[PDB]
Amino acid sequence: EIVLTQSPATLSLSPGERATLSCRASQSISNFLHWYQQKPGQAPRLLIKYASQSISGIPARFSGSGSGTDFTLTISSLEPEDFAVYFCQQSNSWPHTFGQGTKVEIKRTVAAPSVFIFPPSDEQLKSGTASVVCLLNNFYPREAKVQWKVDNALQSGNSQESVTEQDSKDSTYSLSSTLTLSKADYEKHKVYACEVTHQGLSSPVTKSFNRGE
Amino acid sequence: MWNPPTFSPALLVVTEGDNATFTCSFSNTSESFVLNWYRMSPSNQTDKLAAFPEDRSQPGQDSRFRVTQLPNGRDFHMSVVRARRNDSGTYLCGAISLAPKAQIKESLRAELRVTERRAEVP
Amino acid sequence: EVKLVESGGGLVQPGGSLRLSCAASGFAFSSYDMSWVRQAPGKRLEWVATISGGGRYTYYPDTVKGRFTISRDNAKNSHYLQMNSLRAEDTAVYFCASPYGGYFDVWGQGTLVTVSSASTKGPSVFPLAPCSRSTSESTAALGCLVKDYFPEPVTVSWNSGALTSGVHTFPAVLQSSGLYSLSSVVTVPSSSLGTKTYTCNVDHKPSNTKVDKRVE
Ligand SMILES: C[C@@H](O)[C@H](N)C(=O)O
Ligand SMILES: [Cl-]
Ligand SMILES: [Mg+2]
Ligand SMILES: [Mg+2]
Repeated sequence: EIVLTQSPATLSLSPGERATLSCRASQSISNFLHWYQQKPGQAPRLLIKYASQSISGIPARFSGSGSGTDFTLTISSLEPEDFAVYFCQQSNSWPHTFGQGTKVEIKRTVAAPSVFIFPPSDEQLKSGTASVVCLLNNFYPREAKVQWKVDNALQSGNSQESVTEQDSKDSTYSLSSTLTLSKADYEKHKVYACEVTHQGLSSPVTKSFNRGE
Repeated sequence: MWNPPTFSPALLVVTEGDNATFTCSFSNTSESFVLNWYRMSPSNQTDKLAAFPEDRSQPGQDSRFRVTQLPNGRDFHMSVVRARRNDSGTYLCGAISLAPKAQIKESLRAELRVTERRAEVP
Repeated sequence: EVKLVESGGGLVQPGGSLRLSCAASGFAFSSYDMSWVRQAPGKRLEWVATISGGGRYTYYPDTVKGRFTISRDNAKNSHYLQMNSLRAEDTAVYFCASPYGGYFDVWGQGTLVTVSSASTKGPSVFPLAPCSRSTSESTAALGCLVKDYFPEPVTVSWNSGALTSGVHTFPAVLQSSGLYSLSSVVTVPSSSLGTKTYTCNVDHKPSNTKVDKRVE
């Protein structure tokens, strides 16, 4: 199949700024390259057909360019309504394939997360399982590192993370990390620590509790 | 796409008010295709008049530019209804098909001449 | 005026079968190709079938060949995707769409198909509260962990909808057990941890369960 590779994964821009989105095909596809916009929970919306032809009714700020392997969607000056995911799609040959998308997200000033650790409840520890939760509240940009340390031992393979959509009012992200152990494994250890690395801080912040207290 | 479509006749002359019918011919087995009718602008822009089937994204269809598939499936009438003197110009058709790859091919161009109607002889 | 509307998505067991349908209006249905395109979480859009105007030609990618069949009923302005031998990897939003010379210029709304052997179960709701209620900080976080439910979704509110500011309800994660887990948190003035009560309200319609959990 033809593989389409979009770059960058995320563009972080302010309203009024120019957005340049790249789509590279694994083989030459002449002008058979189309562009779409997609917002959460919605179908994609067609913007550009045949690399450079603008669909009737699309704003003039959108324009497509390229031929062969290298294609570009340009948004000359971003409106708020333009923060969305953009996909390219080829119809050169079968199967018709899509790129992985570029997300155009809102720039705002750097905001360090507020960080909170929550021990497992006594109710849950009756059930035979311990969930330890680490909350990173209202940060920007999206890039973060959360590490769990239990009596200094770096944990791997026993946590899951979940991130909110960019907040409609303050443009930040929030993130949960959940560390899950059996009650038996949880009771072997004393100090539970969440270590968060983010651009808004000079160094990592460590939030911890002692299981005994 | 094995061959480009054909567009005939090369020169079509009609009297203003009458209809002018070209034929776009495109051999097909009813595998997906789009057939476009174009007129050249005075600045060499290919301007779309009509499509088979209709472009659902275009803002609407001028009623005077009609495309009719004939029974053999290969021949399409492309008709200017109630032709005007300022319909005189250069016309063509183009096809898009997808298998085994995508290709976009245009016909040779043809000329339409729409003449001035002669008055009753005084 | 041109519309496509999907029906049919839901839960299917691995190895099982599901049929989706798409109803068209506002254009000459038999004149156009019809398609299905799927979107799996974390995955690129994937075209999975096309049928020609007259139904004589069908196309599929190798990933669904022999399992999926696209068909249409031109008199009913509808097309269908019969999906056999479904696997975990087929879980996705399935969009009906209609291409025109290579690109998709009409789309449906998407219908979710979820492939799982899990049985319905209401969540366990646990409080998220700090080790110590005393804090040197102006702000405190509280929450509820909504664990081990199936299928999606749950609804979470706080104080019966009176508390909306500072609330973050996270997207669910699917655990290795095949059950979902999510947290809902809120940030509040530390001064209030004495006074005001904070209750998460967690509803799960598939199990007909409702939980209120006071957090301290
Ligand atoms: C006689 C008159 O009707 C005619 N048109 C002519 O000029 O000869
Ligand atoms: Cl607007
Ligand atoms: Mg988590
Ligand atoms: Mg469209």
